[PDB]
Amino acid sequence: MPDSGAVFTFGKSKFENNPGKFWFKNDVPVHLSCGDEHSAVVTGNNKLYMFGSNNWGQLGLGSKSAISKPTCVKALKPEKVKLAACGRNHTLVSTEGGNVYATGGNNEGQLGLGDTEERNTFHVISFFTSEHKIKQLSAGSNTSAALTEDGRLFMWGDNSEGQIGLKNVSNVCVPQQVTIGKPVSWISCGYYHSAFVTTDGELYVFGEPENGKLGLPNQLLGNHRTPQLVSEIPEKVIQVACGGEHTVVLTENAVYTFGLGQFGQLGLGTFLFETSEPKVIENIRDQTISYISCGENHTALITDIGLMYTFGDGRHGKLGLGLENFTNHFIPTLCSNFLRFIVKLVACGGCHMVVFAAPHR
Repeated sequence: MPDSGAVFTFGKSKFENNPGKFWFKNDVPVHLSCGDEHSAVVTGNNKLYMFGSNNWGQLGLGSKSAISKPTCVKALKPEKVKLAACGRNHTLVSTEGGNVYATGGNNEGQLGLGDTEERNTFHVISFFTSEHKIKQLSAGSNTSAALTEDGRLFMWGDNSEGQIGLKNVSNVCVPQQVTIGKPVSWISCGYYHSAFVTTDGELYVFGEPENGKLGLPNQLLGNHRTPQLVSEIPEKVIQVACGGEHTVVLTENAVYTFGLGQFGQLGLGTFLFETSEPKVIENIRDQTISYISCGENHTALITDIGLMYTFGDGRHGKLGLGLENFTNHFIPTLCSNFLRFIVKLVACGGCHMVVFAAPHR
């Protein structure tokens, strides 16, 4: 409706799960995050809006089972919210003043609060201060990450499969630095694996050595609890996004995928259902990709000119393609319904996807 655009919801986001649309009065989204069954929107006026499932208190809005409509977390209004990350049952938020907050499930210490007690309102992670300028947050299944502007990566929560790169420790309930001796520029926590990109463009992956999603050859899979270089991508890596059983990697002129693709989430065609080796998506070679996003079982790409391509599991309409079109897509497919829009932001969750797009005029 407004020229600045709208947030579009697809799938089971709880906003009656039909393709939905909302916007804010004199405010605009600047950041989107989707967890397994919930969503977060950070606005330009530095407010946080939460919606979806709240069974574990992941919305930070009290004890209600679910909240259908995007709801302002007014408890954080004294602070300038800049970023948010949604995991399976928890949410992380960072503020301009140097405070990082968490709410939701805490069974593996993913809130980073020093215990394993669940919370249903946002609590300060006292480990983080104004000394830590947060560039990025990420959150997986009972896992958490915060990346600073000067390239320090901190992770906490579950490490039972090595998914926070802390070797033989089972889990941690306090943020701990994860490093291989280089500044980090990008981090993504998938469900049971994670990855980071160094400032020199190297990709490191760690976590569950299953389904080929680490993208490492067999001789390296034993050391999956330590971050290891994906040497089979020779080009400089810019972004990584980790999903349920797949991984998506952005380089300057190519998108790589690896792991499981039984729903089409690898985008490598109708014949390739899994790969342990990183493979380039060939159908979109002609276009430059500016952003990548992973849900549990689907993938979204935004191009430099603001087109969006999706692929993978079509259930609930989460690919954002068509009202009746619920089939799986094995190649990146143009979101033709956004053709007269610039797609600006996208986040993908378990059974839903959230999109920020503004119309061409």
